[PDB]
Amino acid sequence: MAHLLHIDSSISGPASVSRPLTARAAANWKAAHPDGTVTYRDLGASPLPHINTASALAGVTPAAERRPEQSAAWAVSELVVEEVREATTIILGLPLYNYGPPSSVKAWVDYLIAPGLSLDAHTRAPLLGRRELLVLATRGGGFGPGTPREGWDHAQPWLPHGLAMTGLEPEFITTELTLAPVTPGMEHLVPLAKESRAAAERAIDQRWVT
Amino acid sequence: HLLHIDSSISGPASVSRPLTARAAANWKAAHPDGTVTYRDLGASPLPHINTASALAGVTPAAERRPEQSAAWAVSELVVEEVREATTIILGLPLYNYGPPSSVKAWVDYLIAPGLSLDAHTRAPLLGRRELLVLATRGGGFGPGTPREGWDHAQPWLPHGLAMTGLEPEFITTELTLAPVTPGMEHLVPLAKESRAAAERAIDQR
Ligand SMILES: Cc1cc2nc3c(=O)[nH]c(=O)nc-3n(C[C@H](O)[C@H](O)[C@H](O)COP(=O)(O)O)c2cc1C
Ligand SMILES: Cc1cc2nc3c(=O)[nH]c(=O)nc-3n(C[C@H](O)[C@H](O)[C@H](O)COP(=O)(O)O)c2cc1C
Repeated sequence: MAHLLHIDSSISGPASVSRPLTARAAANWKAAHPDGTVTYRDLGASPLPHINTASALAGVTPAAERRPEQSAAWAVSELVVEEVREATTIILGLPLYNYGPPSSVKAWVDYLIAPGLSLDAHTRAPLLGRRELLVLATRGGGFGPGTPREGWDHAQPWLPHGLAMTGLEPEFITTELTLAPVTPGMEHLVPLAKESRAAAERAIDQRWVT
Repeated sequence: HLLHIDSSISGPASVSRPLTARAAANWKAAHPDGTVTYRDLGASPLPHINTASALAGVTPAAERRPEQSAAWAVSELVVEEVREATTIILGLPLYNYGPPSSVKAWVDYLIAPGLSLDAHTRAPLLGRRELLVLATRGGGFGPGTPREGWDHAQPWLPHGLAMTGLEPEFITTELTLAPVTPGMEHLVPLAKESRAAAERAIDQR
């Protein structure tokens, strides 16, 4: 049955570009899926803690012989995988911070890669396939082909490789040049920033409709 | 002075921790009477920057939220450790085709206007330092290999640090899973090749 996992990872608060875009997508989804319920996760406000030496390798250690930190980490993996298993659609906000994904999203994927939960512990067959993963990526500069920052995005090409074991295949709507309006010497690029946002908003408005 | 940074979560199984303690020893040889600051991001990671604690550098010191002041204190202490150093030794494992989340957060704290770069000119303030990065991959990411372009740790770090003026130099140990992983037993030669060629490059420095 139709179920939305709405994940935010922006740390910008009221200045966030990704939060309005994921709220827009989520309301567009709820209207296209009128019996659909929604689970919300804000990794921005409430990040999941880093996997540490004490809590790592829960997936290879049997339950009976885990340290109390590994069992805590395993409980976190059971929760984040369950949320994705229940979903037919996942909407993730993905800012580019220091030319990579938010640390919170990297740890969220660390928890999601869990043998027997997200992939078969024996066949290694993906267990979270046949699901929609819509990723609303925001970035401060321009990273398109024939820009000077081409190849500086290590979030957008990473996420499909980080998730590729689970059968989740992210589909990207990218808004760029979002630093242009707050950045001296980017005043010629403010029209492009507005156009990039409007194009993303169009793609979000036409999603799930004929 | 040397900053020795570990980010392994693999404990006694770690390939990177021995390689970094090797560098620390070879450095304490070539630079005797030098001090060492040790950082274990693996055991004791710096917490994620959150909505409450973010944007400390672009918010005036007076009108900062209490948690932004906490994050700024962490940034001051992190940048200090790199400023005090002449050589930086960092262990960079590849976990889920990226860096450890611990290292991504560590770089987030390090990118701080007025500490690692001038708040106004944005001129790098941590340049003219040695940054040696002992990268450890489980698989093989070389030209033609099926996982070519799946490393989002090594090609990322120079881009993430570029505002500070640190330029990482990589010694890459790959295929470290080959000898403990069935179906990759035909790559244990290259695994032993990689680790010794890496300990070789560590020795000649
Ligand atoms: C801590 C931080 C680091 C950033 N690093 C980069 C960067 O490396 N490259 C870039 O193009 N923009 C960078 N930006 C700009 C963001 O990518 C941009 O504001 C984007 O809209 C973030 O999404 P959000 O508005 O939902 O937080 C950074 C912003 C912050 C707050
Ligand atoms: C949680 C985890 C995830 C890993 N993900 C990858 C991966 O995406 N690609 C890969 O080639 N090896 C992967 N490996 C293998 C490690 O990169 C390899 O073990 C390396 O030695 C890590 O350094 P360390 O032993 O110091 O922790 C992973 C290992 C762990 C524990």
